[PDB]
Amino acid sequence: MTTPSLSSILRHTRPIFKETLRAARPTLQNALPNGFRIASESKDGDTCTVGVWIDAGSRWETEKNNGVAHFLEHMNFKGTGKRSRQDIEFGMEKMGAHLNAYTSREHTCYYVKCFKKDVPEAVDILADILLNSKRTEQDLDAERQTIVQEKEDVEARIDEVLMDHLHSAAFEGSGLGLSILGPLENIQKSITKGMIDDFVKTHYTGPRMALVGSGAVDHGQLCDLASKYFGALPTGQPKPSGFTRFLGGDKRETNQLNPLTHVAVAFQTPGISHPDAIKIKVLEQLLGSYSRDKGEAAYSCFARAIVMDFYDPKVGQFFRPNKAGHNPIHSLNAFWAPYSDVGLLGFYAIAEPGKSYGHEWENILHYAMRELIRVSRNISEEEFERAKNQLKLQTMLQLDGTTNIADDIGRQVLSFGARVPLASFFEQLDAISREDLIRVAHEYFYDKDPVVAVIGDTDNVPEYDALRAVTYSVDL
Amino acid sequence: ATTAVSGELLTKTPYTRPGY
Amino acid sequence: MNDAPILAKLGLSKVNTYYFQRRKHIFALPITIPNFPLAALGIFRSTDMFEERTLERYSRDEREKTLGKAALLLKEAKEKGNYSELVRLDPTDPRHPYYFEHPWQSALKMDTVSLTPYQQYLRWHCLTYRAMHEWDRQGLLYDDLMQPKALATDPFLEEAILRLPYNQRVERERRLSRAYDLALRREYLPDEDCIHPEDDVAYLHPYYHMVVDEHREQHENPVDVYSR
Amino acid sequence: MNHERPWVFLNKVTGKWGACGWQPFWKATSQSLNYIPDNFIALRTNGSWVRNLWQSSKVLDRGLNASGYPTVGTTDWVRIPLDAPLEA
Amino acid sequence: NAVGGLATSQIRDLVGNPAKSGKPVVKMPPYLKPS
Repeated sequence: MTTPSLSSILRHTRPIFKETLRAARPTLQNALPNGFRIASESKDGDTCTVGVWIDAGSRWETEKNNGVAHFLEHMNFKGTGKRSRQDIEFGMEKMGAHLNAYTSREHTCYYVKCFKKDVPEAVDILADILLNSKRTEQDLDAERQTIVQEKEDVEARIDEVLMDHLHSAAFEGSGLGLSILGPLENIQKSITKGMIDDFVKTHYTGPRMALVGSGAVDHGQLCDLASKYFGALPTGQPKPSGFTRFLGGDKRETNQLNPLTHVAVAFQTPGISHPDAIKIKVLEQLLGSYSRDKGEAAYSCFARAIVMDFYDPKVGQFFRPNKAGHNPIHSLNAFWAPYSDVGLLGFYAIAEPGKSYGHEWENILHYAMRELIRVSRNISEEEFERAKNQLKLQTMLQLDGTTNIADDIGRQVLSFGARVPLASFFEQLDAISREDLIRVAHEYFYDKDPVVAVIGDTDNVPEYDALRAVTYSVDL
Repeated sequence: ATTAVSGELLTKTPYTRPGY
Repeated sequence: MNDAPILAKLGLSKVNTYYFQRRKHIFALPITIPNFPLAALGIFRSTDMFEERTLERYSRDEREKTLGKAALLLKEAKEKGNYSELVRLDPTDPRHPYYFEHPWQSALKMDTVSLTPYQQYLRWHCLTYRAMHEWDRQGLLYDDLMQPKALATDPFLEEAILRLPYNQRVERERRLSRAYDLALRREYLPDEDCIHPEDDVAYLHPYYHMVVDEHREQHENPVDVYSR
Repeated sequence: MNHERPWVFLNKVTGKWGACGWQPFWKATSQSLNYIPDNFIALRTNGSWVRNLWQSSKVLDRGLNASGYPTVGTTDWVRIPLDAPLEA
Repeated sequence: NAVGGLATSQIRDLVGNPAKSGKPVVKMPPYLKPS
């Protein structure tokens, strides 16, 4: 390597962050006397996304009907009293559109992307499937095998299996810690028409449903259609308000034949509607993310602390140098999963298992927990500013396209009761204090019980007890 | 639990675990 | 025994070889310590009739039995042409020449008319002594407790484990881990999950015996007297 | 300091409303001559919430169907924000 | 039934649903049948 490196001698120019704030049309919202909500954000264009967001996921199941939400999702597409499955598909095809159904732990949505001239027909089909769909036993028995195949397919996604493990470990004894699809024995035998009908009756109520429109749409037309179709929904009982206890612990799946090891460590945080929501988001952006293509170019104190020990020569006075052959980290990502009651804030690390009985994962978790303690004690102003700017950009990056905007509108309407204007959100983001952020970090990280999920060669990943002993330091 | 020569599994004879 | 009819037609005994066990020597040599001095000689012996008795495999009678069963298999293969199949039988198949059965796998359905009073005592002893140890309540087979050691390892045993099919190896390991978890609390499986004596199959003894024979092969056909 | 902007409680079954907010307070001592306190109840605002409350009083007392607003725990009270005037 | 001259549904049933090949079946030794 005879070529010199002038970057070590030169004076480099630092780019600075300067945000762009385009004023979007305000999100209008109305509510029928039934309580069904109607939210709409209009923008110049030729295509619009129209959907229904429902506030009933798999969070409300007691292991006797686990997966009934997904069964219901599959059953809504099998025909209604008026139309058949062939008729619904024909209507969608004539409109040249696709009807997408998505089911999560605390939200479901059925949405259609169409032209502005197909809005009434799309809303008609949505109401038809949601309200008037007949769910007979025969069809229920004809979808069991397709759902079994879907279960077997989703069991093969390592990231999804890892997050399911994390939730099963964290929330045991409540539906929030159950898998979306449910046990195989439940898919094949237990779930029944009675369970599906009970779920629909209990959770598809007026005040827990919203009709969302994004793009070239008319709010008045949407309101008229919503009154026409969704005005008869019952004002059923309120959303259940129970206590979901967080259980620190570990869920470790051993598979020594896997090429990569996935380790997620999470801590309990308050819900999404807590005033600490923005501070937790800023913390998530403070920990940052790292990908292997960056090498040593990690922009956060966290990822960097975990990466530079595989480039450090580790020369000591009385010991031989111990430098890693290569950097084994595939990726590091900070995540926050919130829910109306609770939350999981943590990191997700993917790296090679390494030599058996090595020290790679010991070092990774050592430095990860040290950085958590450090941010609990002190945070620098420059990194605070970096985190806030990155939160601004990340919040803006999620609003690409009418479908994404509609998804954001629906989720915020179901969670906070109304969409928070971006400016308003940003107004609350420049009022955060470094001391407040430090207090939030110390409240939930220091000397707390974490939940760990591991998939891969658990021969090298430290066990829970050790991990519980590194959330605090003797010096403090 | 092993098969017979014909390959079919026979029924296990009645058995009461010996007492103390 | 499930093998008995075959043994019936080869002129052998339908009774387990667990009976007929006898002491032929006074001194047990080579003397092995850490026995106490007199015990180190082996004049007085204490046995519970559940020893391995591996060194009794070096006999002409056992080889004759094995080759008789193998000749039956080869004759069937010649008649039918399914050689492959007949040489790939699971060693738990009664037609496999190295088929082995624990004494309790047939103690409940034994003939018991040809048995000496001592052999009837042996049968009752086999059943009750199996009951005493309570490895049937741990959801475990006897051959699961044949495990190698870090030092002074039983060489044959290790090979006997590597010859097991992958699924049977994994099931053995899973049973051992479940028994470990149970033993943490000294807990047993539900009474309906107790292992019936006829279900306590000797799935590793055939592999053990095959390995022993294969290891002795080269000794009896030496390249030279002073050869490794 | 950064707390919630003032809101309006409204009880449904009783049909009775009322403003509310977070009042900071500190131990009394000498004041400062060169300082007129800023907006502390509604931080970082031009104090329009008073105008919104005054305008919305007629709407609320007349009877408002607030089924589209979040509740407060398991009680019969719902929160109406005073960011913008209430017309419904 | 025909969307722009195409019997799409029919085509779907003939094209859109390939068979899925699952894990090979392991023959169970008779001594492992007990649960």
